[PDB]
Amino acid sequence: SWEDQEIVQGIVEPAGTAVEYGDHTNIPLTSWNANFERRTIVRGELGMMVGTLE
Amino acid sequence: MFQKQVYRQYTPGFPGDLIEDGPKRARPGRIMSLSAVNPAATATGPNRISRAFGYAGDVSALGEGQPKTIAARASEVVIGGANFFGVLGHPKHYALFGSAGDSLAPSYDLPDGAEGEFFDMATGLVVEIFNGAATALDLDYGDLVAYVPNNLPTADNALGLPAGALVGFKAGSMPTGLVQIPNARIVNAISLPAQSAGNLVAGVTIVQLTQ
Repeated sequence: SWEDQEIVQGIVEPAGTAVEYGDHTNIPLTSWNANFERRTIVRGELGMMVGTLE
Repeated sequence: MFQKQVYRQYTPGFPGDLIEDGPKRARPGRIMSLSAVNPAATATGPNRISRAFGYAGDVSALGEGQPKTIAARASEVVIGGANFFGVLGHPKHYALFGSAGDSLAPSYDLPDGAEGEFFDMATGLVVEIFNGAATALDLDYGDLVAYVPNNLPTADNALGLPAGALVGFKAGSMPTGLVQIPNARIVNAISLPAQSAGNLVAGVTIVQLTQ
């Protein structure tokens, strides 16, 4: 909206590898991570000055 | 084959099994081969159930090229590795293959390259323990556990103990060359008679608490 500062996009990375099965073995677990991506808004300006004789 | 006798009570358990239920930690692994062991690997063992195995690398990666798929966190363990991995157990997990033609012959040996359940810690585990000396020994509640390694020198292993055989010693009496399982305790109390290298009486199975 020309006054906002940043635009943000989310990314999620899952995680987890299988393990061989065992009745009394430890249960492996899956998980995930999340990062956010910011792009800054740049405002440029340009002007003019005009005179009567010009 | 069947009961040739009658005792006043049943045995508390069989080696490799769990008697007490509580906090436990176990991991899977592949049996590898003492032949594949790069170094001399003196101690020799038949992948018996009640033996303490050692880590010997990983087999997570699959394939033969540069792009390899890590399918699973797979541990590749050996019977007497110095890096203690866990005591093999839970015989009901596995399939009986027999012994030398007789497909129904009794066998407590896991074939090479098979998968086993190695208890890293357990409230109660039945383990075969051995004698670290040629004299009679008494194991009580406050007794420690040390397993034979793969590279136990011939001078130290005078009795010719198996590869991963758990011994069972008293504070400050660990048979030489033997490596200790940390925080391992002999829960039930037993007596091992005097033994020699030729006799090597199989020490009676014992309840043990690990970590």
